[PDB]
Amino acid sequence: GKPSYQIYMEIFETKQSYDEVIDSFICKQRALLAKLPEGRHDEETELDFIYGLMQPKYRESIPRHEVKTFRELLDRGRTVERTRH
Amino acid sequence: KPSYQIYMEIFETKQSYDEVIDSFICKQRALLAKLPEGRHDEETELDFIYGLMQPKYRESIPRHEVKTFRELLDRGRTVERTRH
Repeated sequence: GKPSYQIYMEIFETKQSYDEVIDSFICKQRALLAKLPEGRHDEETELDFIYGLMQPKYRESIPRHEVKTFRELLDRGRTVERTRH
Repeated sequence: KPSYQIYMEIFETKQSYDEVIDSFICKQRALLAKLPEGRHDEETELDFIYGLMQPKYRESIPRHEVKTFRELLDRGRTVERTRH
């Protein structure tokens, strides 16, 4: 297969692209996060991993400290995308 | 210190060419410790940084053969002593 350490390398090499939507990015990251050992990380941690990997428009507009879940994060990210076409 | 920036630093800080294992692990353990106490076990902290090492350490030290940083330092010193 593929060992935990290589997954972390993939997670942190998988940054959001300049035209990639938040729904796409979180799907991608959550799939990798699921290849990790079941029970290791809570959602707060999984959010910490990836928050800095989002594209700049989302980090400027969505303070990490205002989000507690992937649902809360997706909702604001879609909100971000729906205001600039 | 916001956990997500620490993680971004951890994985932005790969071991450089000719940087010895003590130098690299020092650096990372400093970052690993800025995280909330108790979040990660040592098995996880090794997984974080293991892929960040240079090829000679990974080529010679299988991740599955170390359980602690001390075991990692000891083999990493051995790798460096093979060329001294």
